[PDB]
Amino acid sequence: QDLYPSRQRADAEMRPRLDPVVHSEWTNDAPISARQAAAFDRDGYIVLEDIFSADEVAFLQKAAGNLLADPAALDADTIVTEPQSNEIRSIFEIHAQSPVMARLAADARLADVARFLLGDEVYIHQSRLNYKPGFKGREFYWHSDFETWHVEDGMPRMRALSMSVLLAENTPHNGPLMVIPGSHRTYLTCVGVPDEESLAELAHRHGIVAPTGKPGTVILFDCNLMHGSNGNITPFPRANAFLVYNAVSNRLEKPFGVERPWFLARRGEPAALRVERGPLV
Ligand SMILES: [Fe+3]
Repeated sequence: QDLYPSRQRADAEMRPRLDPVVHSEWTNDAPISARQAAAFDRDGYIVLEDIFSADEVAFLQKAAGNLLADPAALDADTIVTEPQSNEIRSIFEIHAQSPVMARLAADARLADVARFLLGDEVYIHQSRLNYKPGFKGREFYWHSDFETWHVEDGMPRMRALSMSVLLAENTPHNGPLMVIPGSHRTYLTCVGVPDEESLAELAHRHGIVAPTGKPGTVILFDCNLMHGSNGNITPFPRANAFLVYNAVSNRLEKPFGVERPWFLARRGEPAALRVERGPLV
């Protein structure tokens, strides 16, 4: 019933993973190589480079800039801010509010990878446009998306993946997203923040890797990969579009816990995203 119980005991447990990581057999029809599929299964993430042209990247950058500079045009429920100061930090449900980001989510070069890896038709569980500025950028502490999606949102199986489309450069120096490769095969229960000893254990066994890339690079990770990021004192901002794909067969149920606002998760009984091909501009 609850295959992945968390926030119930007082102590923390490392339970095994009971879902595949790659939900499809590999063949020459797959949108990715055999080695990339194997890397995903083993590490829980992979990095796609050079899949969008220079113009498409400039287009997506240009577009994100406009969204971020124009909060009057959008649903106030979806905005996240520097409190106080009036600075836009995130925008949820951009895939619904932005015809450009809607088209991004549906691009084959992303959606076909997700349908393969998730071995199913897919829909967006959540989307974000994110801007971490220079000088004053916060850390996001270590967490597993799935642990929250399960407990708070009712996502029942590890059958989803996040896609982070970089829009500003990630150097090693400006708090790029950091992962613990392999951590996706352990479900770490929370007493919802993971605990120091477990975290240390994972990082000692597996190490840390913080993949970088020029704008337009795409970082894909399993829903249960343990990840996070340092702050950023540099003048160089971080900005990405964050897209979470879920298998349609893995639709949300009632939360495995006590309750979460609509813009954080499509609770609905949703339908398959329709893949679009050819360039963006
Ligand atoms: Fe996250």
